[PDB]
Amino acid sequence: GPIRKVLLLKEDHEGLGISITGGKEHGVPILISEIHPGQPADRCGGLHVGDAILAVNGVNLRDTKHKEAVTILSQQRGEIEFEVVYV
Amino acid sequence: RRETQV
Ligand SMILES: *c1cc(O)c(O)cc1N(C)N=O
Repeated sequence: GPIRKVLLLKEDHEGLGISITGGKEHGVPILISEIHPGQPADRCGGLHVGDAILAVNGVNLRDTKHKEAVTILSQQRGEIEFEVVYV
Repeated sequence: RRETQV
């Protein structure tokens, strides 16, 4: 698919509201596997199960291990831009 | 399967 950039707005106490799979060690991109009702990804829309997360706020996640990606994603605050493509 | 909630 075409690359999209999608903004999420996250209150400081909440998570992004997604589950992810994949990563470098798995030979596949970081993939959104779940979108959690009522949480930022769900409320803002634009993200979907099956989207690959290529980058977040300018951090390239295309070659990061799963855990590295989790950590980077968990550190993001406030207004967060995802670069995604539907694979 | 590796899956993480964030
Ligand atoms: C997230 C959630 C929400 O209710 C609105 O109106 C807008 C967002 N976004 C996309 N913030 O950037």
